[PDB]
Amino acid sequence: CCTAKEDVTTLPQIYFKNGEGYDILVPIGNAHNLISGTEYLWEHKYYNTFTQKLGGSNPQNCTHACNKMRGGFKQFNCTPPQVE
RNA sequence: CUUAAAGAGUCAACCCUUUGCUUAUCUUCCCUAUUUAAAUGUUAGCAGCCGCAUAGGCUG
Repeated sequence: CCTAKEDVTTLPQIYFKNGEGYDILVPIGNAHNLISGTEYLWEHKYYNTFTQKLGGSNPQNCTHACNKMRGGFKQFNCTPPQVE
């Protein structure tokens, strides 16, 4: 079941240095991080955070986690302090 | 060589109705203000006639 698939379409593509050259790099999301972050920051009540529902109004499209956890995946609120 | 690359959130709203804050009272008792000197810079730069002069002189 666990194999590979490659579609850089719609996928951010950034350069990152290899030390003496560059390496064009595609950042994709982590599945363990998303579901584990939702469960843990809900069960230890972390509230300086966001909520994002992946898929839109039909969350059966993206993944199976999307389809089940339709309440919304939780993202960290990475807002810095503001002066004055 | 930036999760780079890119995108209209628009829309509408009756908050509102009523009310008892009341009552009460010892601020009082005492006090060393004190002492001492130059109005000076000279002081007031004035009162009038001699003249066209608000130019220049005289008079005390």
